[PDB]
Amino acid sequence: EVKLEESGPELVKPGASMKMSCKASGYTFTSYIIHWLKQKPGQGLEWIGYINPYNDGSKYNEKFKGKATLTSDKSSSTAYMELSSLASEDSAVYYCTRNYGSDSLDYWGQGTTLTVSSAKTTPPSVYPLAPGSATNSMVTLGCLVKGYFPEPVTVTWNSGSLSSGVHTFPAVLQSDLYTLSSSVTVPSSTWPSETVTCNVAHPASSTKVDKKIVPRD
Amino acid sequence: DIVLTQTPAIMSASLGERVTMTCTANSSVSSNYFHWYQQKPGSSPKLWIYSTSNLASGVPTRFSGSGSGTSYSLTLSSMEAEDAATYYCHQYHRSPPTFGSGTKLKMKRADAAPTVSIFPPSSEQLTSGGASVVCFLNNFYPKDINVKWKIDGSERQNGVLNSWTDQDSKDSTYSMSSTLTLTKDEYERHNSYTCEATHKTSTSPIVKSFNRNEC
Ligand SMILES: *[C@@H]1O[C@H](CO[C@@H]2O[C@@H](C)[C@@H](O)[C@@H](O)[C@@H]2O)[C@@H](O)[C@H](O)[C@H]1NC(C)=O
Ligand SMILES: [K+]
Repeated sequence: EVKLEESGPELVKPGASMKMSCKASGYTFTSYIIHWLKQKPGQGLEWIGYINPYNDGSKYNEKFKGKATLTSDKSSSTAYMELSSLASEDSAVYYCTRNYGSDSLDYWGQGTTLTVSSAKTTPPSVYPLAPGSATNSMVTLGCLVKGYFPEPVTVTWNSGSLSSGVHTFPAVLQSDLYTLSSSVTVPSSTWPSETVTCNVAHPASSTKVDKKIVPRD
Repeated sequence: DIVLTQTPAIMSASLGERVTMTCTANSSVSSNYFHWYQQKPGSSPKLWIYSTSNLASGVPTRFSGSGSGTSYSLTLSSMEAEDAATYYCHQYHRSPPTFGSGTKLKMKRADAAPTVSIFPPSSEQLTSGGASVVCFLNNFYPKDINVKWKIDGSERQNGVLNSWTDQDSKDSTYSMSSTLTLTKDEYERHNSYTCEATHKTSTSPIVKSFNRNEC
């Protein structure tokens, strides 16, 4: 199986640089060009450049030829992109992707979320959302994920959720801290009987949270 | 950097309907180096069509592509639920390769009223000196909705964060979260917190309230 595995999310300060990686496996690394692209939230894709790991040659979007440097390490089958002298508008998801026949992009990395900001990396506070003491055949519960920076966070539930019963809302930024929420709708015979837990990961701070939804006493 | 303009930018289709979207290039591009991608929220793009009209591995046969010169199209013979996504065109006739702004294809479905749920601040949050009241408005259609917060009968507008999911993979409805955040001191000066939803499915708001004296 062909896989492109990108490095994790990072926060970088304005004026500094970032280097991210794209680890290739399952095929002959040196036989295929790898492209690097940028995608801002709610925008299309912008091409930065490519690396040819066969001859170490890289080609650049003229816009990026100063800022970007693409390299590869044959020893580890890994391509890298360095972006220098960063500013807030370099904040985006960056993809590596393999050049296939007629220069279509067939396999893609999962994306690396880069945030450029003066703010501090902060882990999330996670709070249980349980109904107020005031039930239907279904009950909605949730968790509120507050006070973290940067993106992303992931939320996974342990629950008896029904069809279309799990909703995790895109985060909203306010004052250098994100708020995210997630709801789960479960049959009322399953809770508080069976344990329901909201599992939050924040890779940028190397933290997780396993929050149990306890009924209000 | 050859500009590619995709139209329409946004469109909706009911199940079973034919859908065509176009991509117009500002310069001629060889059909051998024109490709399409599909992207769903939170996921990487997927190669969808290569060299104008060849389907990528796993792409349903209801899709096709055509074009030459500056005018290209992706056609879907029968709209299905899993086809709601953003579609991007791509030219590699010249360096740098460029991509379209996207056509976001949505699924039309029957109107659905929001199911509203309200939650008080957790005891855990109350130790932080903040207090959030959360309102979920789940599984509604269409997307158009207005949410109002009332604190002891008066509208509250400050400290409200709203977020919407994109169409649910299974039932194609939207959901929304509304979080009112106050200081703990401000939170404890009021009794009742009400989230009120106005949606086309009801002439009356769909509302839920929490009061501090009941809990
Ligand atoms: C690219 O094209 C955009 C749309 O213009 C229309 O389509 C192009 C291909 C021409 O046929 C033009 O006469 C049409 O009105 C423009 O809005 C845009 O400015 C163009 N961009 C550049 C950089 O030239
Ligand atoms: K726990």
